[PDB]
Amino acid sequence: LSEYGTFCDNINSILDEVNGLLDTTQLHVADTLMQGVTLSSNLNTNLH
Amino acid sequence: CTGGSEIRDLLCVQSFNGIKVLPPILSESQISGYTTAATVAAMFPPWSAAAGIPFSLNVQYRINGLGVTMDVLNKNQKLIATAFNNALLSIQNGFS
Amino acid sequence: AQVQIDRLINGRLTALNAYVSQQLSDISLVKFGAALAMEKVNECVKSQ
Amino acid sequence: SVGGLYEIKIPTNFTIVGQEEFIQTNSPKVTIDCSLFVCSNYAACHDLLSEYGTFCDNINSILDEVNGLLDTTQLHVADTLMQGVTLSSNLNTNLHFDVDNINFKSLVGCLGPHCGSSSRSFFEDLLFDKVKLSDVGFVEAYNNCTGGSEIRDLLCVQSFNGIKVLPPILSESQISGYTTAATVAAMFPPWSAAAGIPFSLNVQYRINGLGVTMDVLNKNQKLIATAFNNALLSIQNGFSAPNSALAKIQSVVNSNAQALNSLLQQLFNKFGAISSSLQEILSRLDPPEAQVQIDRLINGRLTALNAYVSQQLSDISLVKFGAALAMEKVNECVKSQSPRINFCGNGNHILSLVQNAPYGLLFMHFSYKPISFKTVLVSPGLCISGDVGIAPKQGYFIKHNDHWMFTGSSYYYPEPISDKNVVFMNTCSVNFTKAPLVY
Amino acid sequence: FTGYFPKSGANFRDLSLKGTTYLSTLWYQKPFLSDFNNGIFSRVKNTKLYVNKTLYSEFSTIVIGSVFINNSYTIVVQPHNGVLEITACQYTMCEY
Amino acid sequence: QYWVTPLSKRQYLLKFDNRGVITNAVDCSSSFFSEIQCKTKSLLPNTG
Amino acid sequence: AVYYNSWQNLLYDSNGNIIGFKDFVTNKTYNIFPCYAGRVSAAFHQNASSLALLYRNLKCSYVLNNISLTTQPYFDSYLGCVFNADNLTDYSVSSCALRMGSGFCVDYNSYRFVTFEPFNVSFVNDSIE
Ligand SMILES: CC(=O)N[C@H]1[C@H]([C@H](O)[C@H](O)COC(C)=O)O[C@@](O[C@H](CO)[C@@H](O)[C@@H]2O[C@@](O)(C(=O)O)C[C@H](O)[C@H]2NC(C)=O)(C(=O)O)C[C@@H]1O
Ligand SMILES: *[C@@H]1O[C@H](CO)[C@@H](O[C@@H]2O[C@H](CO)[C@@H](O)[C@H](O)[C@H]2NC(C)=O)[C@H](O)[C@H]1NC(C)=O
Ligand SMILES: *[C@@H]1O[C@H](CO)[C@@H](O[C@@H]2O[C@H](CO)[C@@H](O)[C@H](O)[C@H]2NC(C)=O)[C@H](O)[C@H]1NC(C)=O
Ligand SMILES: *[C@@H]1O[C@H](CO)[C@@H](O[C@@H]2O[C@H](CO)[C@@H](O)[C@H](O)[C@H]2NC(C)=O)[C@H](O)[C@H]1NC(C)=O
Ligand SMILES: *[C@@H]1O[C@H](CO)[C@@H](O)[C@H](O)[C@H]1NC(C)=O
Ligand SMILES: *[C@@H]1O[C@H](CO)[C@@H](O)[C@H](O)[C@H]1NC(C)=O
Ligand SMILES: *[C@@H]1O[C@H](CO)[C@@H](O)[C@H](O)[C@H]1NC(C)=O
Repeated sequence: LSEYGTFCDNINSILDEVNGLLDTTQLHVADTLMQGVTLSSNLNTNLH
Repeated sequence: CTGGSEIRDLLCVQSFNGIKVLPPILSESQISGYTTAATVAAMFPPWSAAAGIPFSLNVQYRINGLGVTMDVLNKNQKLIATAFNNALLSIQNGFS
Repeated sequence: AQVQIDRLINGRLTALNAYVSQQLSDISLVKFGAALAMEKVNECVKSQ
Repeated sequence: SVGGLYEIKIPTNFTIVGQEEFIQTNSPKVTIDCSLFVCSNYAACHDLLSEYGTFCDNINSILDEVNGLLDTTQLHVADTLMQGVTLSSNLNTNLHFDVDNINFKSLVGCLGPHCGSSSRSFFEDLLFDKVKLSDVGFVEAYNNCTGGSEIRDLLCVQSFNGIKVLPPILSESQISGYTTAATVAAMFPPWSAAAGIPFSLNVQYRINGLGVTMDVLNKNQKLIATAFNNALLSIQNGFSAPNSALAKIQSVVNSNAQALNSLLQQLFNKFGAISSSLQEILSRLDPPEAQVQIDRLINGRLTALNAYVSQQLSDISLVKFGAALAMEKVNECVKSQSPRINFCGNGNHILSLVQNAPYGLLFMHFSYKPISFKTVLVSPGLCISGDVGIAPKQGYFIKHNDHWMFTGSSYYYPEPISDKNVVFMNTCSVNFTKAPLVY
Repeated sequence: FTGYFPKSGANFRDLSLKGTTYLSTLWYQKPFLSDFNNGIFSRVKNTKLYVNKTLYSEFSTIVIGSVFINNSYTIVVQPHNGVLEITACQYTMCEY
Repeated sequence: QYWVTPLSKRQYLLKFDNRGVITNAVDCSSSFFSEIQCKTKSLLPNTG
Repeated sequence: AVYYNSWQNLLYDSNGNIIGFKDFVTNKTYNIFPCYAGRVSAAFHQNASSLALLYRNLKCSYVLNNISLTTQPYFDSYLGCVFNADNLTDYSVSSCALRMGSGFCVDYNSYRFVTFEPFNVSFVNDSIE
């Protein structure tokens, strides 16, 4: 397999780029959800 | 995967063969916190996700924009709120 | 044994190439879907 | 709510902030000579490769369809930039720098074909000189392969192995000319890309649409124009430091260079053969076994090309999505202001401008940014006279000088309640504050 | 590149032994008499001495072999003030 | 001083300068950091 | 070159290819460059009896002195040497079936090397101020 060349390096690189795209996408979704959100410090889960 | 359980999880067999699923950079708990923040941003001041007005008024103005008079709409506010929370309960019970 | 192992290496490397190609296509579909979800958040949840 | 009033932080002062956004609309047009890549000059390899049938014809066909699709995409982006643009023939950028105290000199290159390739703006020049491998960069790099230079450029090694990047059908100078025409089409009559009105008035109407009274806008026109040109300068100076858009453009170039380098490196893989060199195999083995070794190299190199073609098809689909989004942003943020909240960048979007960028377009989103805030008690509605309900338009009802008045939601400026800033209702809703003495 | 290289992080052993008159029999046993295996890498200090201000180069001589008997070749690398004399001969190696 | 260490068939990342002198080297299987250096073919790998 | 020691006579790249050598007999050093390889971009029109050839990123002197001598007329364009096409970059066309790249087109009536301008500004003579 080492004599085959850079086949495994290419497979790892494509999967790493794909996973980097998913991570960047998840950050963009989270940024979109949190964009412009302003909350009061007086908010409580138990009473409101 | 390192436990002594007789039931061999197929995910453990895949991981020992180099196939593994890594967790996302943001946990689903963090995304749930973000959706919770985006949801409460519509019900309380300053209504940062509801056009800067109370949620019931946003519902009333949105229904009025479809061609519904403000008279029946603000006289039936409790019927509209009950219809709205019944629709939400119908969505929740639809997962069963 | 090298001949037998080379046949297995070719089969397993072809398997990884096929899986990687499928994964690239699927992540493109997920990116399109995530852009749609962000657009729906912006144009249906934060505003109408 | 105390009584019928809530506490809200309403802005008392504001500024204009500029935000960049690079959207990739193009990709380097990579062309592979499958015959020259797989077999170089060696007749013994070409004879074997011919037995695989139409493999290289299929690779060439898929890359040609992908490159034709990139060309079609670039034509559609240019058509979108030039759609509806009408300019005065008396217009001359060498004298018409700025209008209404807003300086567009850095966003405008020379207008008309008599200036040649000089239609690139100062802003676009500053963006293009930071990227070496543009369309002109690739043309210059490939021009230097036969210039007798002792330097072994990796692009020259790739081209001699059949991997070369062709220039796009429209030069980046033409696209900069189109972005320049689209930019000047918003500052001068007939304002064909600014809703047919002066640019300062369009900015003022856009800021007023966010809930800001016209009085503060038309008395602070100089402050708004200076804030706008300072936002423009902040965008320009942002490229001299680590920037997300400049890094995104360089990532496009680096991803292409990495893919081309990986494809070239596949020529040095042995694929289980005695050597990765066809010359070494042919200088060591007789035809019956040389054929066995060359077949392994052909199989490995054809597998590598198939994997590269599949990856290129996926990447070009992502570029099509990016170009469709860029055309939509040109149409709905530059030529007009569509009623979509976070489509044209984050925050209170006022207006957007476009500039050419290597393999894409740079969008410049100008937003209304509050500087200072005031906590005030507001009422979302009032019950007046004969129980008639009134709701504020893009604002709130407040108590100022112990009287009910209206203020915009994006700027604190109390003004008297009138039909101009009110939605009337024949019956007031419950919980609307009772104000029987109003109007 | 793949070649005959030292293991990074392993320990060098200073096998140089300096004496004046007496020689210890323990100096000619393990661990000083070491196994060659694939090979060895040596870092040797050039002990630069001075006689009437004139510089002289001195360092330990290394022998490589098997049984060290005159029916087998022994490699010897010995320095002579700037001349590295290398021989491989069927030497009658001494006990000490 | 005569320091000795055993030799073995090992893969090394050898760095040559502009005058052909080996200035630095990495034993690829010696440690995890050496494995990263050999994988990236760089003395100082990028942060990641 | 000065990097060859007494025991060295061959220069190699990172990929194991020979790229230079010091001759054993004359001690003279040479750099090895691969012989030029490339493609010809040929523009063809169904109504024409010939081809307009573009030797991409090559000068006409290099094509004539190191690839092949031809009887066809030629000139050095921005994209490389162009054969059998009249240099008319001042002229422009809104439609182009033979797109060479970088805003250049090949137009047939003989072939003409002409700029490609698919989009133009609708101009008006109205006042600017
Ligand atoms: C491997 C080792 O242990 N090597 C050391 C060596 C031995 O331990 C010592 O030889 C033991 O004996 C054995 C081998 O059986 O000791 C050395 O140091 C000596 C003192 O230990 C040194 O000062 C000598 O002291 C004298 O009293 C004497 O004869 O030993 C007088 C002599 O004139 C003088 N030599 C001079 C001036 O160099 C040495 O050299 O020999 C330094 C070496 O690094
Ligand atoms: C109103 O019109 C005047 C021209 O009559 C404009 O004043 C010019 O503004 C430009 C741009 O800042 C300056 O370069 C000129 O020097 C000004 N000329 C004069 C005579 O003052 C003014 O900008 C216009 N104001 C608005 C908001 O439209
Ligand atoms: C080529 O270079 C070699 C090495 O520098 C030269 O060989 C040396 O020549 C001198 C003078 O004849 C001898 O004293 C040395 O012993 C030679 N060998 C070495 C390794 O230094 C050689 O003369 C040069 N020229 C030719 C024509 O071979
Ligand atoms: C190909 O033809 C073009 C036509 O424009 C030549 O461009 C010349 O450019 C200079 C500088 O702008 C002008 O002064 C000339 O008037 C242009 N020439 C003509 C004929 O008008 C270009 O030089 C030609 N190139 C070759 C190698 O023939
Ligand atoms: C608004 O902010 C700017 C910058 O701090 C300042 O120059 C200006 O005077 C402020 N205006 C008001 C009304 O506070
Ligand atoms: C091309 O070569 C010339 C002369 O060596 C050099 O000045 C120029 O910068 C080079 N350009 C590129 C892109 O290699
Ligand atoms: C090409 O030939 C056809 C058929 O004679 C004709 O319709 C067409 O106009 C010609 N076009 C050119 C550019 O010669």
